[PDB]
Amino acid sequence: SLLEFGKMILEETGKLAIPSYSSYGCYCGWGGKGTPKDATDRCCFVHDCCYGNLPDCNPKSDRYKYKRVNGAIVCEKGTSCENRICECDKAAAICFRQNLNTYSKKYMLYPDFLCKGELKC
Ligand SMILES: COc1cc(O)c(C(=O)/C=C/c2ccc(O)cc2)cc1CC=C(C)C
Repeated sequence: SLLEFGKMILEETGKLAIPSYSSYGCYCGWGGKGTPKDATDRCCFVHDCCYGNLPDCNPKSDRYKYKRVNGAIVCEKGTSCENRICECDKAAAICFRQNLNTYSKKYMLYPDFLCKGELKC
């Protein structure tokens, strides 16, 4: 659910999901269309794509459990939706950590209309 995810992002990057990753580039946040603007935006696009192949799950509200095995995010057993949602989020937290260096504030609050071009999952 968005609660586990927001916590995950914070633990990883140190930043708060909102407003850092709630309105970034073209895919972080509310939907997306166009070309991801940078690496951090590519993480969002892939995450969206991840949620994308779980049609009958509900990522934003289904809660799941995860532990930390000396740094490592470890998704605990749940329903098949919860396990797979966890894995989606997990990779985004990491993808974020892994591209902090290029996180650019120029892309926070990016306007819709500049999200031009096309891109498939
Ligand atoms: C503790 O967390 C919350 C977290 C949230 O993210 C929201 C919220 O209402 C909408 C969030 C948002 C929506 C789309 C998106 O792509 C990124 C962030 C609302 C609440 C909690 C609200 C209370 C009023 C107890």
